Amino acid sequence: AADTPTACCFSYTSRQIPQNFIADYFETSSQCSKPGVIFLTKRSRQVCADPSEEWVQKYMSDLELS
Amino acid sequence: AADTPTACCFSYTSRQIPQNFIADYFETSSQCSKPGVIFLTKRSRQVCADPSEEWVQKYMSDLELS
Ligand SMILES: [K+]
Ligand SMILES: [K+]
Repeated sequence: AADTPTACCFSYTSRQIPQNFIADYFETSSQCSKPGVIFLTKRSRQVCADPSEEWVQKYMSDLELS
Repeated sequence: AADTPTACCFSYTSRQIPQNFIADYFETSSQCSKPGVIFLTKRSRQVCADPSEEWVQKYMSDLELS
């Protein structure tokens, strides 16, 4: 779809999510005031995270290279 | 939940949704650049709409008074 809500982050998790919790991720629209990475856990919980944090660039890379 | 994505509207539907399509609604965070009403249809499609439009204030009222 399209013309439909877009997810935005207004706060970032403060602590590193354990990596084996992570099932997927995506980056939030550039239309959002903040840059965001939303991780999806295995229980399908969505979690906002700061793209400029080392551990999140880690998790993104590991996810992409598999 | 909380610390999790928030829905934002960046465009509004251009045409009035038929009222019998509507199943629910909510208003988007004041943190979003735009004011928004998101209608949920019976097929669970989410639809962004302009709160300053007469027909959407209509639909909100009708939904609340039932
Ligand atoms: K921006
Ligand atoms: K605002």
